[PDB]
Amino acid sequence: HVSRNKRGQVVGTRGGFRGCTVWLTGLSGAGKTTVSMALEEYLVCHGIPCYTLDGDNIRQGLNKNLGFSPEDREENVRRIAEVAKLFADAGLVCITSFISPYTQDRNNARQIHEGASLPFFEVFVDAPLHVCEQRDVKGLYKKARAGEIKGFTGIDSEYEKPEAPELVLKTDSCDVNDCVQQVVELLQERDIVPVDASYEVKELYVPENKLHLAKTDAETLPALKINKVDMQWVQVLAEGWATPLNGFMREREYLQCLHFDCLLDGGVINLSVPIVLTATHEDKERLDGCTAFALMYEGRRVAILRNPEFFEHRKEERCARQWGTTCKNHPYIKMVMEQGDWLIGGDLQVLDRVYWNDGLDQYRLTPTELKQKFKDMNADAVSAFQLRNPVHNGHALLMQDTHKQLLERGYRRPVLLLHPLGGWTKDDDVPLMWRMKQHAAVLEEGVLNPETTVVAIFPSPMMYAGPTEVQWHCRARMVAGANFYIVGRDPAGMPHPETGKDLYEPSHGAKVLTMAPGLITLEIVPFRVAAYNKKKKRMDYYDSEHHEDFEFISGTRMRKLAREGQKPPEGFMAPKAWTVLTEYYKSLEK
Amino acid sequence: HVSRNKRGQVVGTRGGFRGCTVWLTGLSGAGKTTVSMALEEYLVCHGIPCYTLDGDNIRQGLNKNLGFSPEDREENVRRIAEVAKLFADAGLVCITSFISPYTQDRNNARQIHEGASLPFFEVFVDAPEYEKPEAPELVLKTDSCDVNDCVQQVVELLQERDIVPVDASYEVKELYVPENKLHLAKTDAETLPALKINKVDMQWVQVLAEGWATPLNGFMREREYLQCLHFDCLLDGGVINLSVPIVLTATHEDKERLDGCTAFALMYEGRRVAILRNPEFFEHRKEERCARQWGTTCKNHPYIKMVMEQGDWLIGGDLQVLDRVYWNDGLDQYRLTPTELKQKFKDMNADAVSAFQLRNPVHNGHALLMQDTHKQLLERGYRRPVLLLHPLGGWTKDDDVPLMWRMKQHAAVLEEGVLNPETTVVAIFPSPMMYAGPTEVQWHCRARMVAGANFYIVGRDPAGMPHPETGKDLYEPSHGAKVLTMAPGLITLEIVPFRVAAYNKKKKRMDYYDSEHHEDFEFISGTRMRKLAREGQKPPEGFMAPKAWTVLTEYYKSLEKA
Ligand SMILES: Nc1ncnc2c1ncn2[C@@H]1O[C@H](COP(=O)(O)OP(=O)(O)O)[C@@H](O)[C@H]1O
Ligand SMILES: Nc1ncnc2c1ncn2[C@@H]1O[C@H](COP(=O)(O)OS(=O)(=O)O)[C@@H](O)[C@H]1O
Ligand SMILES: Nc1ncnc2c1ncn2[C@@H]1O[C@H](COP(=O)(O)OS(=O)(=O)O)[C@@H](O)[C@H]1O
Ligand SMILES: Nc1ncnc2c1ncn2[C@@H]1O[C@H](COP(=O)(O)OS(=O)(=O)O)[C@@H](O)[C@H]1O
Repeated sequence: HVSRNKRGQVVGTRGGFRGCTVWLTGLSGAGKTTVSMALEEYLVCHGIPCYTLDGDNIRQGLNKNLGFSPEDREENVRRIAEVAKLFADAGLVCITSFISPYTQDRNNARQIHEGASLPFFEVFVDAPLHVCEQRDVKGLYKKARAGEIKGFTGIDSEYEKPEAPELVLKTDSCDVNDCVQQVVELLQERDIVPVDASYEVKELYVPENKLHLAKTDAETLPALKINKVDMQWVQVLAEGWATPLNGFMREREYLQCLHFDCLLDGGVINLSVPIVLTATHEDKERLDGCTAFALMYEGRRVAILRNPEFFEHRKEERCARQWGTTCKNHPYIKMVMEQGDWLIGGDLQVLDRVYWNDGLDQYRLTPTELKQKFKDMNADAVSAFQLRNPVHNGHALLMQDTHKQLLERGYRRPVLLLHPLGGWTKDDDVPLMWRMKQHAAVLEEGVLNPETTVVAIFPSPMMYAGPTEVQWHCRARMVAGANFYIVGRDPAGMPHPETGKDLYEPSHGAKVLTMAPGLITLEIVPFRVAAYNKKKKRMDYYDSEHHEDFEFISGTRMRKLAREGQKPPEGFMAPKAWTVLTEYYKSLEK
Repeated sequence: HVSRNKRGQVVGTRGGFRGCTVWLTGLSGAGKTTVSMALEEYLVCHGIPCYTLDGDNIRQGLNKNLGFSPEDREENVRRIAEVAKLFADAGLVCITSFISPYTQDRNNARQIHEGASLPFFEVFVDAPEYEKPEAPELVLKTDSCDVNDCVQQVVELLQERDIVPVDASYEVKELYVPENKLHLAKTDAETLPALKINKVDMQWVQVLAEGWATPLNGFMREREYLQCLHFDCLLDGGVINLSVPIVLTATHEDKERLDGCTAFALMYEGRRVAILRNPEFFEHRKEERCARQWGTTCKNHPYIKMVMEQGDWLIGGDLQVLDRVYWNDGLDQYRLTPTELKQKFKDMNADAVSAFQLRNPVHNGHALLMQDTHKQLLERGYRRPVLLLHPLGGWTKDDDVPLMWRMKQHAAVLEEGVLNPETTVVAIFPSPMMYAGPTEVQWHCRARMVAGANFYIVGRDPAGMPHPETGKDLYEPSHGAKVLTMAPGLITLEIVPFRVAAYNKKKKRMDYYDSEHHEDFEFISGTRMRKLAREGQKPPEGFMAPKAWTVLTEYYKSLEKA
C-alpha cells in the first residue's frame, strides 16, 4: 500500500499530504450546504482537491436505505464518518454537510479519524432555530409545523449543540465570505491550506511596546557597522516596500531574484533587485556562528538581524545580471565593487523608527501611511509617478494625461502619487532637498493640482538599472497602493560611462514592465517620449516627421541656460520651478 | 457543486478528468492483492491519484455491521460500489479488490457508475459458485504471467479509454515542413532572397527544427528575447523555462537588404535549408545580452567571443525548416529528435527516463551519478528506468574532446558495463554549448523535458568553465543545481541534484567527497588526464573504464602528431 506522504506528492499541485475532514453540523437551513459549496470552490480555485459529502450524494446512494429514525441517523453519520475517513486517507479535504444532531455520533466520527491519525474539524454552523425557520430554504419547517414530517430536528427531535467545536459560524451575524474566511483561516492554522506569499504590507519595525525591550536586547549582541546606503535599504525593509521579505535576502532569495526577477517560494512575487547586506571576510568570520547581531548606524543600534546566513557576493556576476554591464564606472556598480565579498541574510527586526531629521521626514511616508492618506482623500484610483529628476512639463504631461485617461474611464477621485526617490543618488543628480523645493513649485503653480496629489519621498537607493530597476520602482508603488504606474522612455536608465550611448534601450523598460510576472494588481500606463514642441509652444509627444519642431532640453542644457542667465522656452518648466533650479545651479557653480 | 472538469484540473499534477473505478473480481486473493498494489504503485509513480478499497479498509469500517448472510453480502458489495462511485466522481482512479462473485452484484456496481457517466472497468483476475464475468474489459491470468505484465495490461486499457495519458510529456513542436509539403517549399524557397548562415547558426536551426525549443515558432522575436533574458522563461500563454536566446543575427547590410521582405531563405553551404517568415529586426545589444546570459562580458569567453563578432541586428520570425538536417560525418545515427527519443523510450518500455547531459568523457564519477539515480528510481517503484546518455554535439570550445572521440569513449564505457547498454539510450543533443553555467543548465534541462525525460541529473558546476581571465570557476559550483532545483517552468520533470564526486584513494573508487576526509580524495581534471596520457600513465584504478581510457590515449596521441 502506498504511504500518505507519497499520495500527498501526487494529489494536486501543491505538495504535502493534507487529507482531513471538515465536519459541518447544525439545524436544517443554518447554512451548511452554503458554506460547503463555497469552501469547496475556494479549495479548488486554490489547487486543493476536496470532495463534499452531502445529502445529494450520500442519502440518495450509499444511504438510500436509511431514514431519520434515530438509530438510522446514527447509522447515517457512521457510514458518512467512515467514508470521510477514506477520503481523508486518500489525501482529499473531505467536507461533510449533515445535520448530525447527536453529540455522541459526531464524537464517534471524530475518534474514527483521530484514531487513524487524520485531522477532524467540527464546524458548528450555528443559527437560531427561529432564523432557520425564517429562511425555510426548502419548505421543510412549515411542512413539519403542519405535521407531515417526523421528529424534524429543532421542532419534534433534539439537536445537541457541540460542546467544544473547532469553530462556530454564527450565520445570522456574518456573511458567507465571513464563514469561508473563518474556516479557511482554521485550515491555514492547522497546515492543511498553505499561506501563499502576499503583497500585504509587512513592516519589519518592532512594535512600540516591544521597542525598549528590543533595544536592551540589542545592546547585548555583537554588532556590525553599516553605512548610509545600507541604512536606507534598512529603511526600505522596515517600512514594507520589499514585502514579503523578512530581512535582507538569504541565498535562495538572492539567486531567485537575480535569475528570475521574482521570489518564488509560496507564489510568484516580483522582486528584481537584490536587497542585501554585505560584509568583509573579517566581519564574516567574526559573526558567523552567532544567532543574532545588531546593526549599528552612527553609533546607534538600529536593528537586529537574527538567524543570519552568509553566502558569497559574486560581484562581477551580480553586477552583470542586475545591470546588464559590469562597467566599473557605473556609479552604483562602483559601490558594489567596493563592498565585501560575503552577503548576509536573515530576519531583520528594526528598532527605532527611521527619521533623517533633515527637514524632509514629513514627506517620508510609509506604505501604510500612504494607503491611509489615499483612504482619507477617498481616492478611487491611485496613479504613481516615480522620478529622480526636477519635474519639467514633459513629465507633467505624462501625469496629466494619465489623470485624463482615469477620468475618461470613470474614476471620479484619481489621486497622483508624486513619488520622488530620496535614497542614494549619483553625484551629478539634483539633490533631493532641491528637487523637493522644485516640485513644491510645480505644484504651487498648479501644473499639477495640490488637492489631488500626494507628494512623498520613496526611500530606496537608486540603482540606475534600467529595465531591471523599473520593476522594482513599480512593485514598491504597488505595495503602497497604486493602481496605475506611469512609465515613459528609458526609465531608470543613464548613459553608459565608457561609450556614452544609452545603457539600455529606451523602450525596454516599458516592454519589460508590461509583461513582468507578479505585477497583477496594477496597470502599466506607458508613454512615448515627450519634448518641447517649438511650433505649439508646449511639451508634446515626439513624432518622426517633425524631428525639427522638437527641442530636447538636457540636464546639461539647463545648467547652461541658468548659468548664461537665460530661461528654457516657455512651457518647458513652471517658471517658479525653474527659479528654484537657477537657485540650485547657482550654488552648484562653486 | 464544482464540476468534474474543474475538480479534474486540480486533482493531479497532470490534469484532465480521469475519475473511474478499476473493479477487480475473482477468487485469487494474491492475484487481486498483487495487481491492485502494483496498479496503485504504478499510478502513483505516474502522477495519477488513486485509492484502493479492499478488505483491510472496508471490512472493519464501513462494512463492519455486515456478516455473511446472502443479504449482508449483497449489501457489502453495494456499499463498496457506491463508495467507489464517490472516488471516481472525485477524480480518483478507485481500485476495488473484492472477490465479488456474482454477476447481479458486479452488473449493479457497473450501473451505479455508467449511470453517473463514470467509466467502470471490470477486471477478471482469473486463476484456476463464483460467476465468471461474460464481458469483462480485461482478463488477467495471474497464475500464468507476472504482476508487472498484468499491471501493464491494465495500464494499456486505461490508456485506451483515456484515463492514463499515452504520453504526458510536454508536446513537441517541430518546425520542419511535413514531408508532403517539402518539394513545394523547396521551390518556394528558391524564389526568395537568401541569407547565408554559418555552422553554429545551422546547429541552432536544428535545435529549432526538431522541437527542443518548444514552443517557439522560430528564431526569437523581441518580446521572447526580453522574456528569456529578464525572466528565464517564456510567459505568453503559460510559463515555460527558456533561459538562453535562440536568435539569428544579421549585419546592418543584411538587415537593410532584407527588412521589408515577408520571407527569406536561409542558406547553409549553397543549400536553402529554411524559410524565415514575417521577420522582425531588433537590436542585438551585445554587451547587455552577454552580461545577462553569462553573468560576465569577458571578451575571451569562447561563445561570448563569437557573439561579439556577429551583427548588431537580430531577426525573429516563423521558421520553416526544409530538408532534414543530417551531418554525414558518421554520427547521424545518434542524432535523435525528441520525437524519435520518445518512441525509443516507448519501444524499450521505459517507465522512467533519467537524462544525463554532458560535454566531456564519462568518468566513473559521472557514472556514479547515473548509477545512483538509477537506484533511487528502482526504490521509488519504477521498474524499467532508462538512462538517456545525451552528449552535446553542437559547437564546443577549442580544447574540448571532439564529439567523435567522445562518442567512441562513451561506447567503451558501455562495452565495459559501467553503464548497461540494454537500459541506456545514447544520443547526441544538437545544441551549441554556451558555457553559461546556471543560466545554461536550465536550457540543458528544459530541452530534455521536451524529449520526455522525467528526471534530470545535475551535479557540480554544470555548464561551467574557468574564467578565462582568472582561471577561477566562472560560476559558483553549487549554483547550477540550486538554481535548477528552484527554477520555474520545468514542472514535468524532477531535478535530481548531486554533490561532487571524486576518486577515493582508500576505497579505490569514485565516491561523493567529504570535508573531513579531504586527503582520501583525488580530483583528476581533463588537464590532469592529458598530462597523464602524455607521460604514458593511466589514472587510478576505478576512475575510468580501461577501454575508455585507451580511447582517450588515442585521442591525446592524435593531438601530439598534429
Ligand atoms: N453566513 C451565512 N452562511 C451560510 N448561509 C447563510 C449565511 N447567511 C445567510 N445565509 C443563508 O441561509 C441559508 C442556509 O441554507 P442551507 O445552506 O442550504 O442550510 P443547511 O445546509 O444547513 O440545510 C441560505 O439560503 C443562505 O444563503
Ligand atoms: N426527520 C427529519 N429531521 C431532519 N431532517 C429531515 C427529516 N426528514 C427528512 N429530512 C431532510 O433530510 C435532509 C438530510 O438530513 P441529514 O443531514 O442526513 O440528517 S442527519 O441528522 O441524519 O445528519 C435535510 O434537509 C432534512 O430536512
Ligand atoms: N521626456 C520624457 N518623455 C517621456 N517619459 C519620460 C521623459 N523623461 C523621463 N521620462 C519618464 O519619466 C519618469 C521619470 O524620469 P526620471 O525621473 O528621469 O528617471 S527614472 O530613474 O525615474 O525614470 C520615468 O517613467 C521615465 O521613463
Ligand atoms: N565530479 C563531478 N561530480 C558531480 N558532478 C559532476 C562532476 N563532474 C561533472 N559533474 C556533473 O556532470 C554533468 C556533466 O558535466 P560535464 O560533461 O563536465 O559538463 S556540462 O557542461 O555538460 O555540465 C553535469 O551535471 C555536471 O554538473
